[PDB]
Amino acid sequence: GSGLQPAVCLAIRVNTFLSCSQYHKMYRTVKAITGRQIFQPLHALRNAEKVLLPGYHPFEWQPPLKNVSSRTDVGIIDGLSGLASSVDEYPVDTIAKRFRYDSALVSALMDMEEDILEGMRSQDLDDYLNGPFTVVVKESCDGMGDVSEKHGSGPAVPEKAVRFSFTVMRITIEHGSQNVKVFEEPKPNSVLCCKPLCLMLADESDHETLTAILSPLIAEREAMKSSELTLEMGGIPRTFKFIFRGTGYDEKLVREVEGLEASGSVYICTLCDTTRLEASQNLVFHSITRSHAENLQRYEVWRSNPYHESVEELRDRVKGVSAKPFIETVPSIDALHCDIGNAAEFYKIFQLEIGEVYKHPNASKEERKRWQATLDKHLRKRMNLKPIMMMNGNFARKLMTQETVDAVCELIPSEERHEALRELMDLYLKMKPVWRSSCPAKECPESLCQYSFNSQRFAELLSTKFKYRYEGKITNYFHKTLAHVPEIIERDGSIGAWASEGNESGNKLFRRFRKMNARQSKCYEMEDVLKHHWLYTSKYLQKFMNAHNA
Amino acid sequence: GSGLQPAVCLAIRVNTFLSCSQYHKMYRTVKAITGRQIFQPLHALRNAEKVLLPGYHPFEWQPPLKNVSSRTDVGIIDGLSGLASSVDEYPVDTIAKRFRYDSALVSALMDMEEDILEGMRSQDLDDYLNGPFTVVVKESCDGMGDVSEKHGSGPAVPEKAVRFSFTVMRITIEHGSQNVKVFEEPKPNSVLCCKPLCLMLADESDHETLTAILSPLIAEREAMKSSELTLEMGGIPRTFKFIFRGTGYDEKLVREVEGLEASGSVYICTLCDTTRLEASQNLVFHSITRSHAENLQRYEVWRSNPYHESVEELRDRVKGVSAKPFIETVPSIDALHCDIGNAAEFYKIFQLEIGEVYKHPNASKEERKRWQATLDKHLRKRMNLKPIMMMNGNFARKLMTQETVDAVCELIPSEERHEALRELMDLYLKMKPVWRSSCPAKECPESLCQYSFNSQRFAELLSTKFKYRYEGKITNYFHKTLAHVPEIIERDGSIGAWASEGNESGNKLFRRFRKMNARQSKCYEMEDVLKHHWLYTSKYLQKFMNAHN
Amino acid sequence: MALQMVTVGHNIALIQPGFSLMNFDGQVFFFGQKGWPKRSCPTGVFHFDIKQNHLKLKPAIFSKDSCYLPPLRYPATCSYKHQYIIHGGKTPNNELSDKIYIMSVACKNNKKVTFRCTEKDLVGDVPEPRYGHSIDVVYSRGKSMGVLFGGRSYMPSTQRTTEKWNSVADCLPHVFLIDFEFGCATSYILPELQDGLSFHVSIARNDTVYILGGHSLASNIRPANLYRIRVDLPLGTPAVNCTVLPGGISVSSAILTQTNNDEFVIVGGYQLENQKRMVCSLVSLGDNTIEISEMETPDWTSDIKHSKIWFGSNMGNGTIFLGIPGDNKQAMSEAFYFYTLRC
Amino acid sequence: MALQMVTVGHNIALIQPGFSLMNFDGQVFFFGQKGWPKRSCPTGVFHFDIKQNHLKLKPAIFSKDSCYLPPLRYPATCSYKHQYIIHGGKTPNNELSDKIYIMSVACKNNKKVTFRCTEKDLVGDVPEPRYGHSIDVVYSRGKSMGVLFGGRSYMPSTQRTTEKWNSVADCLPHVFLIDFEFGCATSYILPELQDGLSFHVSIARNDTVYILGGHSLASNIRPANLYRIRVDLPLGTPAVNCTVLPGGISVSSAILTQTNNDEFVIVGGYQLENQKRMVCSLVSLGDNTIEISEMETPDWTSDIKHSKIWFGSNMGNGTIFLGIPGDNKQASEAFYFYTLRCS
DNA sequence: CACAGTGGTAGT
DNA sequence: ACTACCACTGTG
DNA sequence: CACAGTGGTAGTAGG
DNA sequence: CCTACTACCACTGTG
DNA sequence: CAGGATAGGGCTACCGGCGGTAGCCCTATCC
DNA sequence: GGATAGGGCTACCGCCGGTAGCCCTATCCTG
Ligand SMILES: [Zn+2]
Ligand SMILES: [Zn+2]
Repeated sequence: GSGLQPAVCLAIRVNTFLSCSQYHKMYRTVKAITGRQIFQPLHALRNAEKVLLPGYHPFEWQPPLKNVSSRTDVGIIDGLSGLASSVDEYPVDTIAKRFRYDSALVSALMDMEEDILEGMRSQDLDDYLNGPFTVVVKESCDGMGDVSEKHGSGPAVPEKAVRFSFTVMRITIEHGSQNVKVFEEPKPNSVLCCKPLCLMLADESDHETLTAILSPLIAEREAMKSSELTLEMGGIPRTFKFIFRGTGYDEKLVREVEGLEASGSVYICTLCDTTRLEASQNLVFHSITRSHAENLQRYEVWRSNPYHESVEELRDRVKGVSAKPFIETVPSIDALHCDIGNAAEFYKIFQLEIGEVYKHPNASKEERKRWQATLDKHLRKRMNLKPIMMMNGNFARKLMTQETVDAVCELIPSEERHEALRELMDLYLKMKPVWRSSCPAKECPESLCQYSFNSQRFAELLSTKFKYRYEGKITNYFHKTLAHVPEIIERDGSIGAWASEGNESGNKLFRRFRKMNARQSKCYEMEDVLKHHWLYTSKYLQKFMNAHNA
Repeated sequence: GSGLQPAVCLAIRVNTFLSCSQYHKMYRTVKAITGRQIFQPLHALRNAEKVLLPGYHPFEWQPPLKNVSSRTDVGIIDGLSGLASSVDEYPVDTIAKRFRYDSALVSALMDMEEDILEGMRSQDLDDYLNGPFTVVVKESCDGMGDVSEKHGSGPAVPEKAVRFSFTVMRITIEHGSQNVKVFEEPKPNSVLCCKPLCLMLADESDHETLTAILSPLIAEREAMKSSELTLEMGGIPRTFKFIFRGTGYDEKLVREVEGLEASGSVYICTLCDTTRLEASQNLVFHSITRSHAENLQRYEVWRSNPYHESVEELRDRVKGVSAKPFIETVPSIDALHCDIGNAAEFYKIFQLEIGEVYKHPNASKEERKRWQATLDKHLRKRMNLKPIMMMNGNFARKLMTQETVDAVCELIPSEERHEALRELMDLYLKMKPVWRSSCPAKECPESLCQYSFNSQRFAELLSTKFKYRYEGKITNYFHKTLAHVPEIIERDGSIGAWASEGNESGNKLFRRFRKMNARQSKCYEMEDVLKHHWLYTSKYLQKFMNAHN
Repeated sequence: MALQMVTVGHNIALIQPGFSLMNFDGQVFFFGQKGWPKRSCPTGVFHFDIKQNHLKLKPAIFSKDSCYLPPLRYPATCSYKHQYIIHGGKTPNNELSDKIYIMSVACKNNKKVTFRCTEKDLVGDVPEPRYGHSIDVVYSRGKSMGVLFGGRSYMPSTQRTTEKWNSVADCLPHVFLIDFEFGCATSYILPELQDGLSFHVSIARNDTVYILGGHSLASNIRPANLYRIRVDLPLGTPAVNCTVLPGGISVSSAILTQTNNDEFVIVGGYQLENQKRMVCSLVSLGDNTIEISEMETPDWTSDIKHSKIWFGSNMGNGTIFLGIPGDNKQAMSEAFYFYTLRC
Repeated sequence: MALQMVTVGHNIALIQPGFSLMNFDGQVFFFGQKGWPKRSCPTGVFHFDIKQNHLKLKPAIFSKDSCYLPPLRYPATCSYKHQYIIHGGKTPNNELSDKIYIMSVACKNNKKVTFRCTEKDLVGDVPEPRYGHSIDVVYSRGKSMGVLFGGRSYMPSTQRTTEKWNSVADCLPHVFLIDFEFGCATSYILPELQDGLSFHVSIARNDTVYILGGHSLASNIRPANLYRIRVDLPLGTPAVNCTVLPGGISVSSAILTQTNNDEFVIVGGYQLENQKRMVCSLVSLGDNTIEISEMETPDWTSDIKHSKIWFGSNMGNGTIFLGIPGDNKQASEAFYFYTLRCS
């Protein structure tokens, strides 16, 4: 007898990307070839995962859950959250699927209970501790698009998908005024840790389906922010608490949700109440003030203009907000789109230098396009970077390097620009692993210590050597990169382990599962995917693939 | 004993789309738990792969293959085939890793040999017979897009691929009075029978690189036609004899390779060389007189111009062939693209009937794009069908449904047009099981023998009720359906099989591999994609998968 | 008696289903957007003009004392004696406003508009945040006095959970007779009104309102029911009485235009959840009664008869707006097909 | 001695490398279009309308008594007398053509063109199916004779193989001699031409055609060199003599160009596979003399220097049309072209 | 250090 | 029989 | 009238 | 009463 | 006259949407 | 009227940028 444990499988399926029917093919085949039921039949995997999913491990809340039902078998809530479908009401063309926040947590913890226990053991702490923890979870609300429109049983969803995703970065406890963190995530931005919460086929361009569907999330989330869980792991009721550093949102979606002015505005930062021109002259000596509750009182005043101002000077009083922030989000950024925006700005910069626009800020448009074309051709020649439409992270990280800036400097007809691009690129390189690293405390501490003068010389190279392209027109992420990284890393530990990089990679899995690992039926796709992209991102299964060698 | 055999876990790798990096994940977890030796490790089933991929099973030809190498140690070859990608020559920016049609074909044979002999003993017929296995084969070249490699190693390939993918479909033996069907493939359009051969990275539109890569394969083929692959499998020489009935070429590429003018011309047919108007009028009686030998001779006269005529006189005298035919196709069609085009035309017809264009013959492009988004909205709510940038097959067969006609007629006060569309779609759905089927005479012979009068009444209708369209015009495919269909059936023996319904059903796996189950490489991503896709397409593996019973 | 395919240059997908028009000072005005006030029009409101079938939404700047109310979908809107009262509505974040919004005007010179918009403090017993309803006004002693009634609403916080966070409890039908501009609120639950509805079309005629149509999700039905909510304010207290009318019509989410004084052509709605109301319904608000004569229907387009959704509001001059969606070729390319109804 | 950015509105995806550029009476004619005769041009020739430095491409027609030819890329072309010769070409079916194509201009009537692209029969030691090379007639004693310095091609079928079906091996080193009042040709295994070169830029003369540069794949080398060819062409032709010479500059596949004199300019082919020949060297020939005057490389801009490839030929008079790859968002521009006016 | 892959040899 | 590069990925 | 999935549930074979 | 084998559902990529 | 409007470049964000090649054929403009 | 652009068909199987929004910036009114 060599019949595996059924939960030993379900980790050779949702970690080798197999599909249920394909695994049953494998099963039938190996079985009738060797006779032995080595693997476990499909229904075995189903009956097993039924426990890994949310709503199987009961719990309780010392402060009660406000505006929530105490039920604890909430498998997959229709992301609509009982939203009306009467055409009389708004037409909601979003076949949604939501794990109940405060029921997905418990599932990851009872699945990470293995790891919390192993850590508190290897930390010499009593493995039978009933102590009040404090979990730090990273929400990563992505706004993916261009997924599909499956021939639907009625509904006609936009060919896009938001993807809310809680990633449990750390699990903590104040052990005698000492906070021996129990779970230092090994790979915060991992394809295997961004646990999918809600998969609406709405679009981040929207604020109505998105909010009609995520206000439940945020309600139970503002409750959990003020309530303590208690999960029965290894028999012990570990009484967790949460803090929800959910700050992986991209700038488009964080502007939408927090109801800021917009992404491209005279108002530049979702963290500081500073404009674009101010942020294109100083760039370094900023602060961090745009807290979410600040934005709420700000929208109160905007909606009341208590001093009774007009549009523009009100917008200068609120300093950024027009809508109502419906989420909670501590002021922070998305290292992923930060690198992406800085790299796109740098591609533009290379267009400029190719076009000598450091001198000729009135050159034509088709010449900008021909600079872009020759530059695409060059980076396909030298660095082997075939032309992409907008940008991406493999290409940005292939680009933001001393090799690309050199193979491009050779094109610039000025050695001044040669050295200017060299300094810019190498300084941004010195300061990128600051937030691109999952932590600076061990991968680039000198980078942080020098970060004051580092971003200072960055800004002062942008000023003089780049009077063009930065006379006001400074990006959002240059402001962030330059005069917010230290504030953040101080107030928030790190950054790279709080951006939605793992989430924008889990979008790949969303595609792969909505294609291979789900019932191709509009009403069901999100159910099966959410479930499967969860099992994928369930440690109870990865341990069966990593504890082997490790 | 003691666990599996390598090829078996190979089947359980490829015929379930396990990446041989993820295969190792499963294996190492197994070791962590099972301990026993199952899932023969990567190098074991790799030296197994090398058995199934070509250039392992040796072979020979009694007429020696001309212009070919006498070697059976050559699988994945550079399609460029000595076409130096230097500056002096043409800049062939093509990641071309191709098998060799000889070696790959015999690899498929010995791959299916257990099925071959399984059938051979069937028919209450012998198993000793070594007579000429006069096999019948197809050759399906699909040109695709959105196949984007985005950081190569210098080769500036197009964002468009094309995978010449052959397929063996039947094998027969001159057993006295008849030629039995040894292995009559049940699903000749099934991807697990779509034998990939040459996965060029080039446009379906490109015609130099494309031919730079498929001149070697067609040289191989035209030399194979003459020869007989006298191999020895089952410890016995099973003398093979060949015929390469390439049909799976999509009609665009069909007109291309044979050299014809692209679709949209006034000469719309790869068959019978008929005009567009002679098609709109006759519409049922067109005889096959347009082959590749005739086409080569026809381009040869379109150049030689021995009677010294002008352009249009020659296009009429050559009956369309401008370029030189490349592939020795056998004149036929692709039920797949036939359905795609016929359903696109029916969709145009439906929106029009919503525009009552039979009454109002002409209209503005805005009113076309209007009272047509209503067709979309209605096939959205009432039927479960969506707008698609380009037509497809699921959408077609979910549109080629009298229910679809009810859906479109739900918004047309004109009852005569209701009955028009009803008869139209019922007659088309009595036609389609005659070509869209793998074998109609064995499947829907009554519709098949009625097909002549079916096409007759259909043409009569096209005249009567749908003349706002089809007034001196018709689609390439409405002609290939309302004629050449019975002729193709009787000459070839079927359509739904020889059609390209599978090659395009294999492009899905091509992309699935390039993205998932083969190296995200610079120039040898095609090497391992071809490997992987052959492995999926290995009978020697599929047999392990139908093993359940 | 006319219809036409109004067209849209910019900001097409901003006209969202469930919004509010405002036929104000003879100038029509969109209100209630898709996302949120977009700083191209941070106002919240839009200047609805139309000529030669190309809709113009000229962002209507607010004013100094103008509290920027948010974009409210399915709110309560009563063109008061050159003013408005905008209550409830589902904010673009999907929460409901507990606040009436007096959308007065400040200046109009040079075909411009300013929209003095003042939140008004609801006092004492006040109505809860709801939507889908329609407040209206009455003049008992010649005195603007409100009637807010019906209206879907998310369940009460204590009873409302997150699984059903988006449940809509048709609120207790409790006619809210707000006495504003010196107070705000005075509510009264009615004995003849037990099952709560919303999407109910109400009329602000003198000394009485005449409810019509709606949807009581409590029954998931479109009750054919009418109600004469009369008001009679003695010198010290208010008063109200309800008397159903025999002959009400069964529709929900209908649209109320006039086409002339003391006469309303309630155009369409959603007769049955799947069978949109493809008919109009003229009414004549007599001195003590009403007669809902079904005016001849403007035979719809080939699409409104074969879609599933549409909406609109009163553009004043007997005209009505509509939108029927279009499928995803693209999803936002067209996003709608709008339609004006001069009737 | 400078250039311009010729652009193509439509038919831009027709200029494939190796395309000839015929020069009939100043009027210039594209040849060697991409795919094959497309009914926009059912011949292949394209009336090459350069106007205001913009380029457009009218179609072009052939006589009734002409042989519609395939668009040949890297053919052996010439220009002598209005009457061309075109051998090889690598038909877009990637087949080499033993067929020789004598393109004339039949009737330039009504501001258009029409040609007589007659084939020819080659008795004697026929020249193999070739390409890359350049045929050129020798105006010696008024007797028509044509030199064909064997370029690169494929082996005879007695040696070819599918594994490298497109293995192009520089043809046997010769100077094939072909008549044009017969069409029958001869050739001689020269004791002096013992290098199988292709893609030379053979500059023409009365008899002293000088074989500048090339790229002999025989060892993947760019022999900067020359060669003399002395066609002794009495009515009974004896064996030619050769006299190798120095001065040859390193060009793989460059562009010849006359200037209505014996002062030909040779603009860039390739000094190296990945380092192209950014230099435009010249020549100035006589009876039995030749030199090279390195001209100032026209100071172009950032793009063409960093293109890694170009391709083109003589616009015919003294100027060169050539283009560089310009793949930006083609998935847009298919090329970026450039004409060079000399003097 | 995104990152968990992708065959494939390399090596060991 | 195991990992280690190794150029590259597709999510972004 | 392709085909090979697509997973949950259903429905029913061997104890 | 339980486990394991199919039978579905509309729909999916590839077209 | 001068704000005011309306719309396009271009500033971000950015994670794409109304259409497009590649032919072809039958319309339509200028001396 | 004999050349030369545009808009529909016909077969393909999306590709040049898709924008979503927010400045300025370039034109466009009341003669
Ligand atoms: Zn800031
Ligand atoms: Zn035909």
